Amino acid sequence: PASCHLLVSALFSNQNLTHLCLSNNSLGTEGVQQLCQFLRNPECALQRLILNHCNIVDDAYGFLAMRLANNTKLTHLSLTMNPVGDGAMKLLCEALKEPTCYLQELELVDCQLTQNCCEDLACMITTTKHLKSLDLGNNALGDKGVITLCEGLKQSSSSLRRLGLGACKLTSNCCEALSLAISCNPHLNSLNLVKNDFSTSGMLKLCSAFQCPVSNLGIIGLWKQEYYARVRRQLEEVEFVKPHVVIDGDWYASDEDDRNWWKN
Amino acid sequence: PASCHLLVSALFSNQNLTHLCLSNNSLGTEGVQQLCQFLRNPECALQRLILNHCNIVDDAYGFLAMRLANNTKLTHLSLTMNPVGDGAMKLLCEALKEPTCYLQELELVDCQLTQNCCEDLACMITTTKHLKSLDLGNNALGDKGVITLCEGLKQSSSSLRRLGLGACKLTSNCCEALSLAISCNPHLNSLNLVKNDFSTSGMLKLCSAFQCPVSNLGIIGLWKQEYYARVRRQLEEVEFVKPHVVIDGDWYASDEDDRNWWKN
Amino acid sequence: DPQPVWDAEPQFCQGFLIQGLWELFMDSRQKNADKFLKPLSWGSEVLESSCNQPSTALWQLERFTVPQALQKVRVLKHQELLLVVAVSSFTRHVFTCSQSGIKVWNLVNQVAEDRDPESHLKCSVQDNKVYLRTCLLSSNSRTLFAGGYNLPGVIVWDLAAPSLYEKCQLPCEGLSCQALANTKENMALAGFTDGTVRIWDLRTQEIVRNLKGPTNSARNLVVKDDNIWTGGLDACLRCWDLRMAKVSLEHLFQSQIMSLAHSPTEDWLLLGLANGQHCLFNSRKRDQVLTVDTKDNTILGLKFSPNGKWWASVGMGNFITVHSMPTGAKLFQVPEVGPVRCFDMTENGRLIITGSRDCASVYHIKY
Repeated sequence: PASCHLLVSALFSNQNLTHLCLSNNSLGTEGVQQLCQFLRNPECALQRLILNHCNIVDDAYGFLAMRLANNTKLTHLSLTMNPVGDGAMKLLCEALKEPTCYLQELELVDCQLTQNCCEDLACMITTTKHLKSLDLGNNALGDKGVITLCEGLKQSSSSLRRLGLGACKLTSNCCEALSLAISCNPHLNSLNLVKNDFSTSGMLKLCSAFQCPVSNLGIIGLWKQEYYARVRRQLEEVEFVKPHVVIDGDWYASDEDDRNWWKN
Repeated sequence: PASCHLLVSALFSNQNLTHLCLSNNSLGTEGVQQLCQFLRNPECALQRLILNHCNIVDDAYGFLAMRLANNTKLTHLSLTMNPVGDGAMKLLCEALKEPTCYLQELELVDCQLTQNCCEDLACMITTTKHLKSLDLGNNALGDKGVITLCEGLKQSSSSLRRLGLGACKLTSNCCEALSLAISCNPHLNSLNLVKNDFSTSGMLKLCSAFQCPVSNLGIIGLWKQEYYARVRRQLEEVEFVKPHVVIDGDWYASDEDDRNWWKN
Repeated sequence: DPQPVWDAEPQFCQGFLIQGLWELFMDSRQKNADKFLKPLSWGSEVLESSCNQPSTALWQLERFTVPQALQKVRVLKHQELLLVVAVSSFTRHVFTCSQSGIKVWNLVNQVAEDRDPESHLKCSVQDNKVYLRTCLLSSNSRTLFAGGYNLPGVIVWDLAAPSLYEKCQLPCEGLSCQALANTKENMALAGFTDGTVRIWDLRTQEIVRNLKGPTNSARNLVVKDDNIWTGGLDACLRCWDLRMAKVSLEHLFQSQIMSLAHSPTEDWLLLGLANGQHCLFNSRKRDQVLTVDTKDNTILGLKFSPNGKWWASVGMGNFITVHSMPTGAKLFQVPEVGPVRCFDMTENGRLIITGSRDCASVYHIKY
């Protein structure tokens, strides 16, 4: 934290650094405050900022939300294995709801989440106009949470493209709402559903939703070995109907934009 | 808290209330969020808001801080005997440092505060151009924290008029720092120093500070029965040189503007 | 409504070319894109590329890896229902155990369907009626164990010698080998129907210790250098240390116990009950047992990962389920048509073998 504070203070005067990555290193509250102060300084020109597995305090979430309320030239942000409460989630989605947001991508995989904040998530999705990619991971949204999310999605005001759900403890009930939302979602492009229990009838419903001409879902991440013969035949029929649909287990392999510049 | 959400939701269409007061009522986090959401829209036209004993904790401070950062036509805010943190105070100072803020007076009487937040307060006082009255009560600023404040006070760039330090754990050692600040501070007009212990020698320095022609201070909150006979003669000498000065123990009796309308 | 569809599995390029050449000859004598699975390279690895991850791991935590999906590569054919399988990753020799006969196969050769084994071993030739139920392998791959119901003893085969031969009969005439066990020590362990456990030394072939309990309590047995665990129909749970030679803990359940498991890197004990409840217990603090997973179907087999992160279950309901240790939640699913009796795992963590019906199947793990 002292080293991080010194590094940020030194970087305060810099203006030619666009991409910055800091992961797995403990960061103090004062470090986050100094980083936000640097971001508020003009001529920063820092597009992508990546932070994972670095503990972030509740007050730092306030600073981040205040920056996000009036933010430019800051497109991609990542937060993973970070303790984020439901109230912090509400604060973040309220900050995103403001029209002066240019954040294209937001990643929140292992942040502990519950079903209560899902209504505010649906509201912010409906209101937001610039969010393109949204990802969720091991956080357990819950059946009611996914139902509310799909109710917000089916209205289809949002122009988001990529949605990611994995090990969210899904059931067969939300599949009807998901199919209904997809059936009127020409904008949606990519989708993932892995490590979630899906019954046979849910698979038929989802395949039928895929086959509808309105849906334009191209990238889909599922494991074909888990399902029965009829589901495999239906997916083959989907591939026959649309020549540009590909189903592969490794969903993260596909990159529409440079996301693993730091990983390489 | 359920009842409070109904009023602000109903008031969302109101264009009448300029003064609103609440006290000694349990208030939930969601009520503050909607209340902050209430002021988010235009045509709120609400000037003063008082919430003394309402329990405001954690993200609700962040909700207010985000709103206050880009806010206007909200001049008076009061919080008293409601718990705030030193970090939460740091968050508020950053919002107040923004040029887009017209909040005139701010009161935190029994809110818990320490020496660490004093340095951030000192930076805020110099840069702020719209804050006039700052009130600090039972919070223990300490000797070191106060000395930090006088450095910003000494620089005299601030235009604040009324400052209140009652039961702020002042001592004899810090008497030197205050005397220097009062020596060069033409803008300061009203001051409060009650329930604080000062050295007989230090008060001899403080009394000499009042007699300085540079000082333009008119209202002093002090109890003449507390101090030494020689000091009393010096105190009487202050009134002799400057006939316009008033020394009275009851500091809250004087009202430049309406502050006890709810108490009336 | 499973409606399952079956297709040739490997679709190997060599097989495709051979099939193509075969058709041309038939066409000549008659007058009178494509997807192929990667072969098992040398019988050791598949040589695939790993899958991407959302974020990088910690510098200290590189070794921890978890699987995603299972893919089958080969099918092993035996006309009779198989009961147990063995991996022997060091020698690339898979052993298949059935009620009547045992066969040995090698994974070097590439073929879709394997019908000809490298070695065929039957215990029914020696005696009039031989029913086999249990089998076991040693880590050093120097011994092979096979127990039977009416077979008077247990036969040991050694793979170090150039030829396979029987070491010792080690008779148990009145006792049927319901349970067979072995340890790092040379010492042999076995359980039988009548609640009796008799113990022999391989070097000298003598009975050294006998244990007695209520009937049906020897259905399960867990071996450790300082821990012997025993339970059955009674559901009493007993942990024994040979050193001070006394039962350490007694535990009671509402139903019978069938499946037990242990973790190498740090002790955890897994319990499988008749009503389908998975109970986890730690053998260090020794305080309390807890259950986190429930399955409607009865669970018959269980196994743990060498890394110490995931465990896969095989049960009556024709399902394969794999979980994780932090929460017990399942992470991927692969069902099969037949009731899966057995299960297996590899020390390297690259292959996996499971068998339900008369024939056996070999799967490949992806990381």
